[PDB]
Amino acid sequence: GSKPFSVPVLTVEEMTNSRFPIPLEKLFTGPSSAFVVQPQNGRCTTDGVLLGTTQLSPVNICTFRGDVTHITGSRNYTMNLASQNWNDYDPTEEIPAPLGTPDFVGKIQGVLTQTTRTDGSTRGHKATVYTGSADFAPKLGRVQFETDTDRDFEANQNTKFTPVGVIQDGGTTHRNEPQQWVLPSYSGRNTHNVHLAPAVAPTFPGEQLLFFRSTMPGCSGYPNMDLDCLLPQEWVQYFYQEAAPAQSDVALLRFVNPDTGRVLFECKLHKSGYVTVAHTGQHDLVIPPNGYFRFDSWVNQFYTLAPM
Amino acid sequence: GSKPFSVPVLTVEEMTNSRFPIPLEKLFTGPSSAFVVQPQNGRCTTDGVLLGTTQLSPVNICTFRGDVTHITGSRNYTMNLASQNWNDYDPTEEIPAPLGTPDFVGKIQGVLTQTTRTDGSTRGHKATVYTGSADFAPKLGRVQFETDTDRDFEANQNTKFTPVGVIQDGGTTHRNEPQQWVLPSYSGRNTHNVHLAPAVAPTFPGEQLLFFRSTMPGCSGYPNMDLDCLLPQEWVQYFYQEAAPAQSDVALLRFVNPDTGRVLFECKLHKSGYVTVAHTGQHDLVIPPNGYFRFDSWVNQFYTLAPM
Ligand SMILES: C[C@@H]1O[C@@H](O[C@H]2[C@H](O[C@H]3[C@H](O)[C@@H](O)[C@@H](O)O[C@@H]3CO)O[C@H](CO)[C@H](O)[C@@H]2O)[C@@H](O)[C@H](O)[C@@H]1O
Ligand SMILES: C[C@@H]1O[C@@H](O[C@H]2[C@H](O[C@H]3[C@H](O)[C@@H](O)[C@@H](O)O[C@@H]3CO)O[C@H](CO)[C@H](O)[C@@H]2O)[C@@H](O)[C@H](O)[C@@H]1O
Repeated sequence: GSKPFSVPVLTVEEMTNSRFPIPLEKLFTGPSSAFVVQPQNGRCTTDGVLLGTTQLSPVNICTFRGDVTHITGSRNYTMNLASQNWNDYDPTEEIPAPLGTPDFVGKIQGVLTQTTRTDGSTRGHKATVYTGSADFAPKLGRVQFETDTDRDFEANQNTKFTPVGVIQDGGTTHRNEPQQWVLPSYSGRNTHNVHLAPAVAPTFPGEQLLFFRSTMPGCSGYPNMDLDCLLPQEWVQYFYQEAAPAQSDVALLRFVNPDTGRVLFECKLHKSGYVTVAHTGQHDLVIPPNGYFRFDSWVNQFYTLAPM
Repeated sequence: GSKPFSVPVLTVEEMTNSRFPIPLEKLFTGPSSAFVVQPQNGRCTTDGVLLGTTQLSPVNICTFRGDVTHITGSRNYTMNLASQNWNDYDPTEEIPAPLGTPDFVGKIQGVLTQTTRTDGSTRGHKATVYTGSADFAPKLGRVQFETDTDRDFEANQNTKFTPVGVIQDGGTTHRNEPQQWVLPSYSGRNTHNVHLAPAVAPTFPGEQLLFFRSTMPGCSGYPNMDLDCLLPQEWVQYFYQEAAPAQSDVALLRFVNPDTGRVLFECKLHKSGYVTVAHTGQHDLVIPPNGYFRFDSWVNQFYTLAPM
């Protein structure tokens, strides 16, 4: 009679994407046989074990901290990464990359901020990191930023990157980037990623993944702003805190409409931390804004869900 | 025998400021008789009732969404606010301002992003909101942004402000701004704020508030980057979810050091949602990074704490 598992009573709009620091907006299901679904943020087992590059607070996702070195003759800077608490970076943890590192290939725009310790002077500049760059190597402790300055960043001073959104440019077709299911090479071009959370896929006939979807802000061009995570950040936080043991491989959840008292759909929360539904095709779910998920029963992986 | 109250097992560095979307860094106590401590974000009772402008996800704090109108002849734009889910803004809720509105006077810099619905084209520009401006009126649905453009924002299209940090300029003395304990006038200059969470203060002799402190990124000048919240965002989230009834006015917490098994200090978590310690003077707490808070007992308001 183990500690009862549960999911939080939070509506979709009350929750947060686990792959970029923005609120959730909607639920989406579609086929995924054409890509490999292996995000590294928003990965957590139902009994509370964090996976991949997943950490607990949503505001740290896609942030970087460290020291910057100017690439003379350009407006580009190399960041030598620190830990999130500004201590030295320890690359020996058995993780793919620092926790919270971006887990998709794209051009992420935001702001580099810096403080000079001696006098508390500060400065902030637009900056973009291309996580598909050959020199994107956060696991090695190095990432490059393109900025709007060649002079107003000091070396050897604490510097932070705050993400804002994504861009599309450099001749790509509209909405051809970011590529949210393409993992970076965390140690640089032509290196192999390590310690990854596994890829996920529906295995039961008639099932698709259920995605928790947000729209990333766009900062220039015609980017693909869709961003799907496998678990809301709040579910990561909740499972980590509760650490309730899984009694089977699959937790059956019902999505409840409090305005009618009726179930809108049911789904499988797999103990390794992803959700499936019985549907074939691309579908934007139409949900009551006060709807929420409710854990009802531990079932087997071969339970047949009610179609939705 | 009511549902047991508890606080989450999270270290300070695992948690998030509830007044700006940045991680917590440290604990600080100091005297507060010289100012009025009345923040509106990070306000929640121990039995889960949100107060002030407090909402649940840390990434929405100090964000704005809506439509923008260019002030011809300037680089300034008026934002007509929407709800966070992009629905019409409803000013009739009995709250001081939209949930997540900044609750301090200062110059907050970040980025305005916009998407044109017809073709998915996007744009992003540096922007600053002065929450002490006479025309800062989020409760009325209007705030002004200074930007780096007079042409590249369209009217009548969804626009978001993502906060990054704070600036100091315009002739202020170093670290004289932001003023984290000065509430904005949420309906504009010379209007009275409504529906506020109350001011808080130590009342017991020898006690001070305990603050959960972060350093806001600085983007220009010599800003005062200290930002103290009364509750970590995760405690707001946890109390909201657990809604455990308070059995007295004060929850006695012990801060435990897992590396020694010993208590470092104890404190009072008042049921209305703030913490006090027995200390006189300004003190940066030196804590084990894996330390955490643990609820031990409901006590009375006149319990004498062990000095720290
Ligand atoms: C889509 C626009 O993005 C920003 O301008 C960028 C600019 O976009 C141009 C497109 O490349 C092009 O197809 C054409 O139709 O006009 C667009 C500008 O109106 O592309 C350049 C690089 O070529 C830069 O990346 C610009 O930032 C934005 O500022 C515009 O308002 C549009 O949203
Ligand atoms: C402190 C600097 O902030 C940014 O530059 C700002 C500039 O700061 C100047 C101070 O005002 C002044 O006391 C003097 O000592 O030099 C500073 C520049 O080195 O002030 C202007 C307005 O007067 C703008 O706000 C600038 O952004 C930053 O870019 C600098 O690197 C310094 O951190």
